[PDB]
Amino acid sequence: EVPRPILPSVPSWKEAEVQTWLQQIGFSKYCESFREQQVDGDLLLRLTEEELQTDLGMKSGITRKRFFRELTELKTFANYSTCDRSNLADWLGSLDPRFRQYTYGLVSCGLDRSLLHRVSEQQLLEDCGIHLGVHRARILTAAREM
Amino acid sequence: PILPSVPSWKEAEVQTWLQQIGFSKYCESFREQQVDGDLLLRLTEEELQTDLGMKSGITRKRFFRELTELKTFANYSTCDRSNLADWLGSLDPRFRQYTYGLVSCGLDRSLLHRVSEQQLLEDCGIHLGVHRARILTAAREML
Amino acid sequence: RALRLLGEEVPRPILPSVPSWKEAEVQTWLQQIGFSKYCESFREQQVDGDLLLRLTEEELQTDLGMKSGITRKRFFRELTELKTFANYSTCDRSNLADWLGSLDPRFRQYTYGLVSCGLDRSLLHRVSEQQLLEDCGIHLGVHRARILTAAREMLHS
Amino acid sequence: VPRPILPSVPSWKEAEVQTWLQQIGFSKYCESFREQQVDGDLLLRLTEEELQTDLGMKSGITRKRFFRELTELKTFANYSTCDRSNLADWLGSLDPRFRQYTYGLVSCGLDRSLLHRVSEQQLLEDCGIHLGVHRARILTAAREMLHS
Amino acid sequence: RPILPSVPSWKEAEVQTWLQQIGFSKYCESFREQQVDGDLLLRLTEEELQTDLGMKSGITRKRFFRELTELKTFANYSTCDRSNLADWLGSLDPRFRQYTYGLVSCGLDRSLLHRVSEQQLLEDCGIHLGVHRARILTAAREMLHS
Amino acid sequence: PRPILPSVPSWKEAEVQTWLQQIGFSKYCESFREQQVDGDLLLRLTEEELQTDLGMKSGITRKRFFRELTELKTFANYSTCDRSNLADWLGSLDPRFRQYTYGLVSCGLDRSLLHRVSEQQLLEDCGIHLGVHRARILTAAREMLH
Amino acid sequence: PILPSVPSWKEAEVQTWLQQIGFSKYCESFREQQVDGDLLLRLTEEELQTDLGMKSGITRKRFFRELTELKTFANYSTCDRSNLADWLGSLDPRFRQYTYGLVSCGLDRSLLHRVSEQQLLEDCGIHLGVHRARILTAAREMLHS
Amino acid sequence: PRPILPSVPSWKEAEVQTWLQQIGFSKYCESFREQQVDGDLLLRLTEEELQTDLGMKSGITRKRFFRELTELKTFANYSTCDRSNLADWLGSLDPRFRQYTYGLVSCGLDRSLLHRVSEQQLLEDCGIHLGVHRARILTAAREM
Repeated sequence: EVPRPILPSVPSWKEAEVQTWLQQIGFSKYCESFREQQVDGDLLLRLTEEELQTDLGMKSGITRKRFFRELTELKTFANYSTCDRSNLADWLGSLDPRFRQYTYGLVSCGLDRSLLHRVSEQQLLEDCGIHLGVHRARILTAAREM
Repeated sequence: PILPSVPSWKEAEVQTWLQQIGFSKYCESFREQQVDGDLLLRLTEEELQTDLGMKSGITRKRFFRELTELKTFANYSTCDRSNLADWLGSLDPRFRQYTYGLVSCGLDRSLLHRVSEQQLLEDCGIHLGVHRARILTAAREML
Repeated sequence: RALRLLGEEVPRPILPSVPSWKEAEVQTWLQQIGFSKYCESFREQQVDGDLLLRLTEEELQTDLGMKSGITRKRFFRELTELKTFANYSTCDRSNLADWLGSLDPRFRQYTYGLVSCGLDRSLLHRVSEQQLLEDCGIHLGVHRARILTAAREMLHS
Repeated sequence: VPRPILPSVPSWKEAEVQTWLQQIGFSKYCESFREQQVDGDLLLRLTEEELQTDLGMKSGITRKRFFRELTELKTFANYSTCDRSNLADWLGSLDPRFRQYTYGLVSCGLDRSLLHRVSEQQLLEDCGIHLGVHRARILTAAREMLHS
Repeated sequence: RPILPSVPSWKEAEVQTWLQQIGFSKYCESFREQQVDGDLLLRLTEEELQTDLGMKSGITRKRFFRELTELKTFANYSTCDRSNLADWLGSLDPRFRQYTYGLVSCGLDRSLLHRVSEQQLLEDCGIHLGVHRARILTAAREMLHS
Repeated sequence: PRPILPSVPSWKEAEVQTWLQQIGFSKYCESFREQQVDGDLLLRLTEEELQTDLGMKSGITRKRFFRELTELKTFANYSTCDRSNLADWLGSLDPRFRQYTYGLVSCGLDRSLLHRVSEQQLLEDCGIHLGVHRARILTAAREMLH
Repeated sequence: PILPSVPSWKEAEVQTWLQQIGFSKYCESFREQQVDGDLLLRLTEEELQTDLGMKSGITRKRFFRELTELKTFANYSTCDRSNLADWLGSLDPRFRQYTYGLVSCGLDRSLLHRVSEQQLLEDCGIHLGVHRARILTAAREMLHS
Repeated sequence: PRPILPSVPSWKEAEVQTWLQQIGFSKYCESFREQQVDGDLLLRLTEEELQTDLGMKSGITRKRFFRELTELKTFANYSTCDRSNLADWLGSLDPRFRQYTYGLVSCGLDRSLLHRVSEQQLLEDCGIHLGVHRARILTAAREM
């Protein structure tokens, strides 16, 4: 029942592939808003609570939670090869498969394996969008060794 | 009997449970908002009031009283590989209710030692300071 | 022998098992204390013993429609009396009631607050000021300080 | 035993509160006090907030006149029913005007033996002693009290 | 040009007369309605003057306080001032006599004055000028007791 | 007879009115008249009073006003209210500081007391808003002959 | 290709650029507000939303995506005497975008060593902490004369 | 062309009006006239005054305006109000710093007093908003 394709190249997705994914996850109701707002792969991966509520018209916190549940799954299994030269995806995944979801957040700030050692807690929260403290702490700890 | 597998519940099972606990009045809201097992387990005061239309603080308290019961006697085996449920339960039967909170952040027995008070509150949704402190204490001494 | 509990003023029954009270017993108590005007609200909101013991200023004002701060103060004055003389045996295995009562009879009113957070005699030594305020609902600083002091001087070995 | 000199305000009922309001020229407020069921206990514990919002006394000046009368009543009231350790005389010995704080202290369950441990925050928040000068004097004298 | 007026004992009628003398007859009605007597007049605040007595202008309030300060400077405080703080304050600076009622209303006297803090003189006694507070405090610490 | 430095502390409403005309603020004559602004009040005028009580809504207009008032304050005769001649003391430091005379004497400061003054007092009690000015006045005050 | 001299752009060149990036809808606002190269380079979230009428946060993100590209491949020679562009670019090509922010405060290579984190954020408009930290680090390991 | 050493501190309303025309802000002439903006007020103009009192609602328009004002401040003659020639001192540090002259002299600063100035004073009293500028001015002031 998992949305197809599996292991998708979400960074390179255009509006059309975003549209298809919305259908697969049962969010067809939001296709129009996503289309109007021209959400592509890059924007989907970087979507915030605020943008989802205000710009895409998803008023319910519960609906947003359902949406982020699906987005997290997509992010966890996505192919980041185009944008992830140092393979941060595998580094994160080795710590915990669930951490792979943070790949785009890290590479979008221009982080890579070599720079990761220097990263701060604030940076992981504000710049990389890692909201769960537990996750931040684990990633921080493992980054300080390498 | 056998404990219900709430993490795997679909909308229909949530609907059934609302009827059983005398909250039929809220079936429509829960249906509209597409509340399944996962969302039911993770429900907040805020979502209950704003998104599900449960305006009364007293009614919400009654609801959480029922939800805590359900959480206490749920089967978490699908999502709880390290059996945090039994660990929590051994400390105090009432702590079993926090199983889904902990496993949803990817915690297990081995990782538990490193958790902070802030994390148990903000990430795991353990609101009572007393409960946090006891869980924290026991986690550091299993280490 | 200052036992006004045998007096006519004091609501009947004495030494009631408030934790197990249902809507009907709550209704009876409201009548006795001269709060019949609020019977309908309490009925509609389905206030039982457990909810009565846990009632907050906010719930009383917003959910039960008691707009006056003075009326709420009168209400809490009555609820404090009830809480002081209630039977907590079903929910108080370690007898925190007597521990609190030995400190000061008026501290018995905090029993349900403490047992509701899963405190017992053994755990009491570790309790913090924040916990007594936020978790147990002990609003008077004087009371918190005395309870805290006595808790730290407990023999846990 | 008909008429006492110092009134037992803690034991006053609605009717005695009503009579007192008349005597002090606040008849206009009798209905509000009746509706709100103000007895001796509630009268002694009345706050600025309750007076303005619940009793409808909108003017700060009117409230000041009211508290001027209440402070007198509190200063000369008989607290014997509720003041086992006689904190009234302790306060009075410091300054007669401080007797007005008796009910505030005994309502928190303070007594002579517990006074040494009381904090400035407690005197302000729990006992309702708003004047710093008064708090400081009470605190100072309380440091030379014997505890258990 | 009243000689030692006993303002603490003044009734409504004397306050009314005073308002007339200082050219504030416009405010007689409000003062009457609010039942301002000597005690309330001496303890009047900016807030009460604006909100309860309807003196909307800050400039008018300033004029009023200018007159009140004069009255306070020349008043007889003997009913309420057993230790004669009035003369003590006046000897320091004639302009300090105006603070008598503020101090004696809190139960202060010559013997207690030394224990007061700058915050207390502001919050409890209504001495708004820091310069005045500091001078009163300093002199209080150096005074002769019994 | 015409004095060189005007005795602004002793000015009455009529002199204030004249001054408003001279500086091109005739538009405000009515407000000043209604509010009964005399010399004392003119010297003590605040931004707030000027905006709310005198109806000068524009911050630019208020700036023009204060530009004129500062000049007046700088060259005024303070002899009635300045027994210790703080005006000349301030003037000796910098002629522009003479504008603070009424601020200092209104708190009851004089040459002998000046040594004890604090930064907070110069700001809150004396109305010296410019840090640069406060610092210079404070410094010079500490190094005075007591 | 040729790198455009965006610092010297006039309204007309800004209008052309808006067309090329698919933001023709906003041409009128940018015209009305008289946005030239200097103002384009210094545009803030606030100005974009309030003054230029770009209500959607998503749309603003799309816009800044394009502006960042422009800034990355702009010619700054008129205003960048010490060639901070190449210094930034050597660290990471993506840092070239911060050139105008730095030169607008009157920073150059020689002054860069002394710069503070607060300055990079408030004065230079470098919003990403990661970027700030890297730029700060590299600035401290320069020539200190 | 571009005016040589204009004596902006001594400008009257009429000169301010002319300058608004030259920089293409004729639209605002009326507001500036009504508000009686002269040289002294122009040099001391704030964001707040520009928005609320002069009716310049757009942040972008205000930015354009300050861009022009900065230019004017950079090339102005301050001699009437600048006895110690702080203008040339600031200019020698960096031509762009000349713009701060009126801010400094308006607080009564001069060359001799400059050494004692604090960061807070440069920001709050003198209106130097850029930290980079403050730091450089502070540094150079301590070393002369």
